[PDB]
Amino acid sequence: IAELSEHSVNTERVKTGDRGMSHKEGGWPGNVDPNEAQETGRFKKRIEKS
Amino acid sequence: NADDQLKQLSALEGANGYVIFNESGIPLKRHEKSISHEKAVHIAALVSDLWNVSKKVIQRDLKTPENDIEVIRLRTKHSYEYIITQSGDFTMLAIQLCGKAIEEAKKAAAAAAAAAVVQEENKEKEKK
Repeated sequence: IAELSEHSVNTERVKTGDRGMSHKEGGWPGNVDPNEAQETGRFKKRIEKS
Repeated sequence: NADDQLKQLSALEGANGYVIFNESGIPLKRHEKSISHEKAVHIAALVSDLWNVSKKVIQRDLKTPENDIEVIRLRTKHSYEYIITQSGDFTMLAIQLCGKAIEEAKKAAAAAAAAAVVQEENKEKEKK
């Protein structure tokens, strides 16, 4: 009887990351913040400056 | 100066509200009677999808070279009317009503005023 060695090999499982986001807010520039009133107010004033 | 145009739009008979949209889709200015920002965010997304689809469709779907839509007017149920005019990179939505609708609105306003007067009278009675 030949000597027996046990090795366990498992196929790599692709990683699964759970992330939750809300798109309810309307499209805005990345620098500006939709939730903050100050960021939106300053941006609107800049557009009307034509 | 810019503020006066919003006052002028309200002055025109049959006009409920005015909404202005930037190329990005941000609503510059909206009427106070209509919901501000929440309605503007919801109205700007719908008009951009409609205006962009219609502008794209006229040039390719109708097979007409150099043809661009200037004004789109959607007449729905009751008094709703939503004329859309695009100037430079800004496109706005105007909501106007018919004569009957305007009369109904006036009647509603009168009723509200009467209710307010009644409330004031009740308060005076309570004070007495």
